[PDB]
Amino acid sequence: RQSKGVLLLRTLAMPSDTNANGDIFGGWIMSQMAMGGAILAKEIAHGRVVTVAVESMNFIKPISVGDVVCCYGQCLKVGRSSIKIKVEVWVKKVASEPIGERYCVTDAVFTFVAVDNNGRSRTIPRENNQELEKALALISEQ
Amino acid sequence: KGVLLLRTLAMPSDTNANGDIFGGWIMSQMAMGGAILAKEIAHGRVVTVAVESMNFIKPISVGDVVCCYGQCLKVGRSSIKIKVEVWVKKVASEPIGERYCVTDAVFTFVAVDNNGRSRTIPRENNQELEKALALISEQ
Amino acid sequence: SKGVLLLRTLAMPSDTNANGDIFGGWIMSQMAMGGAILAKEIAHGRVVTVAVESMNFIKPISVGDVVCCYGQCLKVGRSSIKIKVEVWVKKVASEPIGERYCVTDAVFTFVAVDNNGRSRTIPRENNQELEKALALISEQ
Amino acid sequence: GRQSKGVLLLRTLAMPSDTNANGDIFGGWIMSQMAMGGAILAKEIAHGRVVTVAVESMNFIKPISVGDVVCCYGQCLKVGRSSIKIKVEVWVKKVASEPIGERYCVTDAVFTFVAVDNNGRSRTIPRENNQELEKALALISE
Amino acid sequence: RQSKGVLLLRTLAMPSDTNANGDIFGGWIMSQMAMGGAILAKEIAHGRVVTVAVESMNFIKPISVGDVVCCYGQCLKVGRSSIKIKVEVWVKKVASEPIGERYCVTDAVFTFVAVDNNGRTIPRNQELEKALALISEQ
Amino acid sequence: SKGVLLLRTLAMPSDTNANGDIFGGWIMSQMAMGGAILAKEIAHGRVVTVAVESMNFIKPISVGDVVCCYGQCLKVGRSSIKIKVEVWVKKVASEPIGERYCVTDAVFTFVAVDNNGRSRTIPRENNQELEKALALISEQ
Repeated sequence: RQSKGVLLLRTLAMPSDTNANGDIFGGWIMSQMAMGGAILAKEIAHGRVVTVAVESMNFIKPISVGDVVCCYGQCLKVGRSSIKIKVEVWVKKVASEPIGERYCVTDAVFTFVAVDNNGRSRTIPRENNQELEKALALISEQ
Repeated sequence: KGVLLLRTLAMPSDTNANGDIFGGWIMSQMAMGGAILAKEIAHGRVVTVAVESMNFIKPISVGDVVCCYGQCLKVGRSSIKIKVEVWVKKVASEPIGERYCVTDAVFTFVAVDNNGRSRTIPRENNQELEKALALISEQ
Repeated sequence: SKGVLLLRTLAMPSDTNANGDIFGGWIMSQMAMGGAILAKEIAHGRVVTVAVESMNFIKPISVGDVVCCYGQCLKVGRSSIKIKVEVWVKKVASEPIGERYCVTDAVFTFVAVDNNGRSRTIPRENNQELEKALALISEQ
Repeated sequence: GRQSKGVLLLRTLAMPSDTNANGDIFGGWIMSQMAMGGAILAKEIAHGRVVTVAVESMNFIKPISVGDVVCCYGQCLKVGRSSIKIKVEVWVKKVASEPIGERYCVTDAVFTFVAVDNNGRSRTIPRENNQELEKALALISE
Repeated sequence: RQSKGVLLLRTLAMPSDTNANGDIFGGWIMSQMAMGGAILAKEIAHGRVVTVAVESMNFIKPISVGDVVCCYGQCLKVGRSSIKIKVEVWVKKVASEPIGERYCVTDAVFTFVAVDNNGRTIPRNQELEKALALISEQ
Repeated sequence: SKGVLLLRTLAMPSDTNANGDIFGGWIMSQMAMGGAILAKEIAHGRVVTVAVESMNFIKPISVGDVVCCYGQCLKVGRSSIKIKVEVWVKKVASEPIGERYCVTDAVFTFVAVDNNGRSRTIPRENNQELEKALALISEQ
């Protein structure tokens, strides 16, 4: 298994973000997915967005302190104002064993809505929008 | 809306660029509160395995009181499904006393042992489970 | 667990001290935040936190404990409110399970204020929050 | 003015992340600084671990603003066999905010610590060649 | 100017990481650089590392809340235990004007040392081969 | 010798790295904050960090260490301020008790700026913080 999507975010899992068991807190993972997913939505929307839904999330494997943590995004659908993005969280072992090992720890499907200054719905610009163009192209492949 | 899981104040450190509370913080509160109820029903450790139907309805503002409420929807051998609702109360901003649901979701937890292997939720001596099943029976 | 529930959360690793227990500062912060919510409720708006008295650190909090702050109002003045805050722990995923006890307490004083930070009178009319407060006072 | 009394315990800058809804620094942050500073002097006097057991008094006098320099000063008031009572004052200095140069006391508190062993049980503060204790008692004497 | 090195880290600049000027705190920027550079160092070292030196750091342009922040790294020299990495910090504007704008905001040169889990030499390891190749190129 | 005390705090577990020591990013953060305070005092206002040279990590910091930053201004320009920052620890609750040593140092450059982030001239008039710093530089 390999990642699908573009790289949204990349970071190191730190001790401050652990839970009682010593693994990384699920809340931190959700936040990383949220932040990452939103970057890609803002890119496509050419501006501000809000998250309106997360229809699914699956916590597959735990994350450990010291793991490199990447979030990949695949835009599934673009509406007049909405953007639906699948996010996968992947880890790479760089200083724990087995080194170089990579695997998918978490997934989710987020929905964002393009908004104005007042948080109110706005139409995603369709003209001269390369970021949208790229997404629509990958969607049209299935 | 079920039982009170968590309660706290919305703080400036947890804001987003728009200046509302960051959605990541909200999801983290829902997870923590839901897990507390799951652990109560399970009579010990749980892991979070899934979320479905998370809806962000309204923004949270700095200074809002934030409560998370939980209603257990199903209990399996090891799995617990809990609807978590996030509610805000205006105590020191207008309009004073106003309360409303801002976010909801359904979390699934699995009862686990010390090795992180699933364990059976005890049917014996478990009034937490008895309460959750009676509430489910009322729906 | 005496008085009304102000706050409830889980104790986390990031809030530990060098001994591995929960840092005293975090517990003080939870108390002040919970105490202030009830003061704001009672005051029907803004307050300021002006004093603390008789804070007692009884037992340590452990990572993974459920942490609850309870509030017992002791006095309501024109603008001042004194609240006893008790911090309680519940063991839900550590032994012994279902065990609860009081780990910290303190008395906070708040003052109801207007938008320009001047003191204001806590309304006695249509104030169910105060009514419930004065019932708490009914223990000395 | 009034001038600070005691020895410098802590010095830091008040930061945006530690603000309340009014935009001032949160009271819990100030309490935390006072406890940490107080505890350092207690440990210095006690020659090792202590635990905090009481705060008999705390007064929030004035607010702290983002970008204030914040200092905690400590005065040991009393030393028992294992206990140490310490008055903490919090002072601010304006360096990049108006009016520049102004200093004043914003917060005080009186803390009680107890010297403990590795197991968290009471221990006797060593008196023989304890130069930090000697220094504290000499100040208490006058 | 275009980015040099491989992508180390990518994040969003958040309000909690602001300074008293209202820009993003230099402390946070340095922390990103250290984290990102160490990742590449550990990749080449095939394990744990410590930071021993930062010989240079230059803060070129401020970072703003809501900016996308990327750290890129280029290994300059690999020794027996030592790894030297130039880090560049770049920002991309995605929901502030000018939208689409990218530019370099910070750079630094970090030195790392390969250590075991107490307190070693680098295996000769296709990370090292990619790094040494680029070095031989420049 | 050390210079003046910029900052003093306790190393906390929230600031640890994956090795269990204090994270180097936190140390760099303390140094930048403490050095900026001195720079701000001399500059009679706001500053920004523009450069670091010769940063050396000497020993690790441990949870529960007392951490102090000390500063010595080396040079003042029209708007720039060069400050050597040393980070020291003191053991107060871990062995060996009372031990103190330098764990990090660096040379920081700050630039005096206005409210729009543009460099400004450090005033020579009525500035005794500058006078103080140039006094020590005079000594070499």
